[PDB]
Amino acid sequence: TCVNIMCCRCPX
Amino acid sequence: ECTTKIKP
Amino acid sequence: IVGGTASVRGEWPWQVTLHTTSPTQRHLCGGSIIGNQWILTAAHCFYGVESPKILRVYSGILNQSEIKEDTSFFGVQEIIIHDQYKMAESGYDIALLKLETTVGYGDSQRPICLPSKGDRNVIYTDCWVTGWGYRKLRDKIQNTLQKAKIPLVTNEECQKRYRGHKITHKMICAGYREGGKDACKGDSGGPLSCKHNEVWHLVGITSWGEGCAQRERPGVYTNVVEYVDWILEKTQAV
Repeated sequence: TCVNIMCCRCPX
Repeated sequence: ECTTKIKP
Repeated sequence: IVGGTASVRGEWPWQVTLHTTSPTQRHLCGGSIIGNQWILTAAHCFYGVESPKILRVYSGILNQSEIKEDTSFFGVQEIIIHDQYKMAESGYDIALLKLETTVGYGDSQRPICLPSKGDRNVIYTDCWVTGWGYRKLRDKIQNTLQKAKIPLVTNEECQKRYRGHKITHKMICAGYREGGKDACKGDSGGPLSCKHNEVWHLVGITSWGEGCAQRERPGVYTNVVEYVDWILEKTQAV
């Protein structure tokens, strides 16, 4: 959101 | 028709 | 999906689109039909989802269009998270939806086979990842389901590009060292499907990755063969 780039493809 | 299958 | 092309109706009959209804109705995650009442998706899709009553599973969809208020859907009776799951990066990113209704199979919706524990000695050459997700970072949800062919990398090579993450036996990676093709926001929970020897197999669940289609940073997927027993535990229960 962008807090974690390892989660750019997850919702959120 | 799959070797590993989930019975309905 | 970054760097992908459009699928045709019938090309990924096991791909579902998972919607939530509150506050809005939006696309949330991918998922794969694996049995006549069972969707296999990612644990992380349900952060702050605390009731299955707000979930709609849509099968046989090509275009995110196709849906509105009178379109058929499957209600989700039960959400099954892996009991050891904390976060994507940490592993165990696997979850089952037990649907209320029974899925009728056809040309626009069929199940995909899980791998056989005695076939991790298969090296898969022909793998695709599918989804309605972003084509780039800072995009929006796609109308038409996208596809992208992607090469598996070995977990040894994956570990080197994710220094400071434990790349476990139960994860598997796929991407072009070039970069350029990958999943992105919205594709998570989607399948990673590999054709081999006539048949399609559900090899990975899109779980996490550094950015999207980034150089030298392949996507990380739940390695489904390491959870077949876990899947059979929940879906064959007495």
